[PDB]
Amino acid sequence: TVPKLYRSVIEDVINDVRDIFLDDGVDEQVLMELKTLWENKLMGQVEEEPLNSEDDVSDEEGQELFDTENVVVCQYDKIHRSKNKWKFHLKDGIMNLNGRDYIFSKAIGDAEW
Amino acid sequence: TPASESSGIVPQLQNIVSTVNLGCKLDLKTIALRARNAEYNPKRFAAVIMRIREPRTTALIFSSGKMVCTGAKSEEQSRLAARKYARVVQKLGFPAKFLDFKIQNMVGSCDVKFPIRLEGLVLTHQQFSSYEPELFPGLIYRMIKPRIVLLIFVSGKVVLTGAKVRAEIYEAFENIYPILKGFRK
Amino acid sequence: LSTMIGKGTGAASFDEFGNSKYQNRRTMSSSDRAMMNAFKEITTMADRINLPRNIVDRTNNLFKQVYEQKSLKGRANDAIASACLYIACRQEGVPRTFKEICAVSRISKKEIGRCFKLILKALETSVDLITTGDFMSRFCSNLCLPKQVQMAATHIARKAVELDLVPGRSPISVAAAAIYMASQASAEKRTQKEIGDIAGVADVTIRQSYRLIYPRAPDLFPTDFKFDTPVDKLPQL
Amino acid sequence: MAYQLYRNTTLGNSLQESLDELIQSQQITPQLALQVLLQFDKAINAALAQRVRNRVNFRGSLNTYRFCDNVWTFVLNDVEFREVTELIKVDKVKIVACD
Amino acid sequence: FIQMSVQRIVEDAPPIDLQAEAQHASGEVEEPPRYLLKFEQIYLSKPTHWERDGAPSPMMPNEARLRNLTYSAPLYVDITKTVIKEGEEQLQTQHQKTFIGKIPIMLRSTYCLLNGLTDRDLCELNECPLDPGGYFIINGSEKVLIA
Amino acid sequence: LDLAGPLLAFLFRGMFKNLLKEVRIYAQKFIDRGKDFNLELAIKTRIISDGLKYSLATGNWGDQKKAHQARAGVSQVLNRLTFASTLSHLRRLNSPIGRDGKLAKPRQLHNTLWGMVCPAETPEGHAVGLVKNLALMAYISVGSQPS
Amino acid sequence: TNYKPVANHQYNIEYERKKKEDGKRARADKQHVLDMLFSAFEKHQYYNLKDLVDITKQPVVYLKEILKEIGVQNVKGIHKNTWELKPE
Amino acid sequence: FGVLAKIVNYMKTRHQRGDTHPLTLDEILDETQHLDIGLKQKQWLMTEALVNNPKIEVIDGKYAFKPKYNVR
Amino acid sequence: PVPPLSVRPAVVMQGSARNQDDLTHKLADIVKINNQLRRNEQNGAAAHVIA
Repeated sequence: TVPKLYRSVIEDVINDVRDIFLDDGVDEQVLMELKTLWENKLMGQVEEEPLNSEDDVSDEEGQELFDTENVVVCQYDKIHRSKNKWKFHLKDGIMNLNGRDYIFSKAIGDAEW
Repeated sequence: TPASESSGIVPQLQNIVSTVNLGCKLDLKTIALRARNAEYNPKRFAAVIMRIREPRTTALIFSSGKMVCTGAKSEEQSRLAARKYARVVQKLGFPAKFLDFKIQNMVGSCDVKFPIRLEGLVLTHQQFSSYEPELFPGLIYRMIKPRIVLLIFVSGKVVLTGAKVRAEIYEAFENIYPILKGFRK
Repeated sequence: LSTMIGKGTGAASFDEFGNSKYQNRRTMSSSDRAMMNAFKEITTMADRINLPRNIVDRTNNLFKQVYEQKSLKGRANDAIASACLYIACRQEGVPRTFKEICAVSRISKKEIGRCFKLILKALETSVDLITTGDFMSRFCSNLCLPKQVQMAATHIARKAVELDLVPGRSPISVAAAAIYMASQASAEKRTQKEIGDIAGVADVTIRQSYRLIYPRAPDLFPTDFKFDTPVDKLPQL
Repeated sequence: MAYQLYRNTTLGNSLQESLDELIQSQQITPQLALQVLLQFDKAINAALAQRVRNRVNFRGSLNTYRFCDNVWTFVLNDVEFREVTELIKVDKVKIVACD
Repeated sequence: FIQMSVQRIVEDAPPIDLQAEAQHASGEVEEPPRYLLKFEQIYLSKPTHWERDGAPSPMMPNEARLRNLTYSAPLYVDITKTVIKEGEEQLQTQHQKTFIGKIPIMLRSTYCLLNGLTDRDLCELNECPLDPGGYFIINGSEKVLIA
Repeated sequence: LDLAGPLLAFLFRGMFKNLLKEVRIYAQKFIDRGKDFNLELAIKTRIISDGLKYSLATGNWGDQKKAHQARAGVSQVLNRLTFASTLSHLRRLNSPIGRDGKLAKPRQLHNTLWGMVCPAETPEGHAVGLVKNLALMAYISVGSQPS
Repeated sequence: TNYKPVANHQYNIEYERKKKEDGKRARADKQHVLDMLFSAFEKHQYYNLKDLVDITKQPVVYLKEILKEIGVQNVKGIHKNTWELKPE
Repeated sequence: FGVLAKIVNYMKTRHQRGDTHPLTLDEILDETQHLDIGLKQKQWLMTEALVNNPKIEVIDGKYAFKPKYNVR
Repeated sequence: PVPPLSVRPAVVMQGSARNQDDLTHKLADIVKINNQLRRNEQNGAAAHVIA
């Protein structure tokens, strides 16, 4: 059902940029090669600075730069919070979860930190 | 008053309000970009919002270099959180400085464990008390001594705010408690 | 300041070439013209709920006092007029709800309430505390309820406060719940939505308040009341 | 204007790389590739708007967050995506949201 | 005058429309909000009085004279709002039943409650049976209009 | 003869049209500030309520600021000295006239008043023959559409 | 009548409109704002202050300090003012 | 025109700085960050803004001193 | 010349001072504009506006 959606996307994109290819005078073979390659790819001190008396209150830089975990790109409708309790109302939505790709139009949501 | 020391139920501190100046200008955007567990909406408000779970607190820092810290259970813990944030700013590489830290407000609360008649309290202290049960369900008492505001409820619950020193809360509460006991149900 | 002038002899009264006979009239008191404009708003508001001139006269008086002190000049002038109207109404011993004065105005309930407190601080003055009796009359009246039923509701309300059955409730909501109990104990039986509609409170608030007073309903009615449906047959909702 | 963000995706990245091959072979121009990426944005937004109608529900531990330039950036830990007919758990996920 | 004249006048020719002055200095997007107002059937209650409490009650022409009231009745009118915006919305219509002012009733006319009661009832209301009516009561004073 | 209906009708039209303008000004002020509309607040009830109250009480007529030169004295307190003064007062009619010195023919008893206005029954004073009284059987049309 | 709004129903809607990111302006992005001024001035020699306020979504007093910096002002009739970057 | 005003403003600041040393158009484009203004506008500059300019100072084969001419 | 108060005893009629002899009220209008035209000469005197 969803690979079909990507196929839908392939048809829409190829169709709509075809005219761009023609406008440049680029060959339709290049368009097909693009599609085929793309498909193949698809699968004092204490009054100044007692500040050093709190050294190491730090955490892992591990969780952002590496991106070892999975990623989700979407949109938000409204975000809401109550102390350490957070609520999310999200919309639109492409997910990538341990090997597979998923999709949503709306997603609602609660998390604590 | 020894005679009534079961007044001495020592009201619990729940919130502390302090401010501090970091002593340098900063760029909130870069800060919001760089910092973790932080939020910044310049289209809604100016200050950047940061939040730690340590002594469970939150701070709001401006661009002038001034910031406000809240959420502390105590003033020491508040100086700790204030120092923790300034440390984080130090860790950003910015010229962070612990300058002009000061408490602005203290909040306390407690329960007296008995029901009371607000109708009497508002009658006898008409010059200071203000009660609007149609609007707010509590009763607002404005003392002129330790210039404190009190919130009184039929359950017997009390909240006090406007405080600069914990002693002032105890003093406000030791003073008013006998009156409240004098209006018990 | 000065008198006025105005057009009419047919003319000569130059405009010599243009189309403006003689001259235009002139404004006089501009610093205060929005005080006069406040007096205009207070009367409009006042008539839209059929208030007496005596209220309007107290309201106008309060306002001038608040204006002269200039202690709250920053606030919305219309909010100040509306709050004055509320105070005048309570001082004359026939209070209107914050919900009612908000209705005839464009100012929010929160802002009228806020201004109310500030004016009280500005004039260093206080008012009486509202009772159930001050509103039981108007409500029962607008619902075309019999005089006898109004009387019973009053008694129901008064006793309810006396038995301290509602320590965690507003007197208006309790008033509404007494009206419902009375009405359902008579042939009239006004619906919760209708009572809601006159009182302005949420009909869930009445239902809760009713559920709280229902266990003592027998003791609350006047012994001289002519019952239609007995309490042993009083509905639950 | 449709957000550039979906170009970050594997789908989006495979496209950018496919275009880059075409540029390596000098069969197209960088501006034209950009114009294809812009059209791909519109078309995939349209595909989202017209075809995509499903929804999902989730609960989890929040690890870090950010908000700047009207862009929300999260990283959640011990997440659980719940659907009416499936369920998907993962140890950690980043959520970027624009509007 | 009530049964005909006032209705004809509110129907006659007063539709008002207003079109906001928007999309200034910058535009190109269907939006200058427009409103129209229409007035329908007129309603007229029986002569009423509002006590300071806020409670309305029927007014008795004798009472009106002693307490120095104005014996008049409230006039209500049907008002409509009709939002035919410049495109998207066109069927936004809402009905209202609204108080506009107080019309002085003339005594014992078809709209003044005394017309319906019988001779014994009228004597019960402390009103003279032979009294002719056909004069307004204003601020306590009985006032007659000269042809 | 203009009677209570057409005399009231002139005023009700003017105040109600005037009321329409005050509601026009309010809707524009709503649109200017950034929108906050309440159709029930725009009606200035006092224009009608008080306007009819005022004209009918003083006896003046209309705009007061200017219009009051000829159509003055049209409402009056109903004389009540006997039963006859009242019946005679309600059944009075007034011709308007110059004032203070006019001598002509609108003062003598035209033949066409036969069966219409009283032969002899007119003020013994300065306004002899100008304020007349309606005969015993005479009647007046209310009028209706010719359609 | 007066079926109690306690928070006027239109007023609620206007607040709701406000309840979508309002009351904060760029000022702050100066140079990018200058870009808008330069772009606008390319369309016409003079503009009303009100058109610039709509166009650049910033505080008026700050924009005035900019118009003092790179331009002049030219008024006509009843306080009708237009500003211009002195074309030459 | 706007772009030209930025040239005027830059030049104004440079005069204010104390110097009136002439520079090439290309350098001015660069320093004003308007290098990519295109051939057309540049051409307009060359055949109006720089030559139809009523108070432009040409010296050392380059264009200088725009803000002022009345007093030296 | 300003006529003496005996010519304009107002009339009080209850209240207090509610009684400025409408002629006084006109005299107040004359003084007000003459003060303004005086201040106009003191200040930025125009031309047509003085006329």
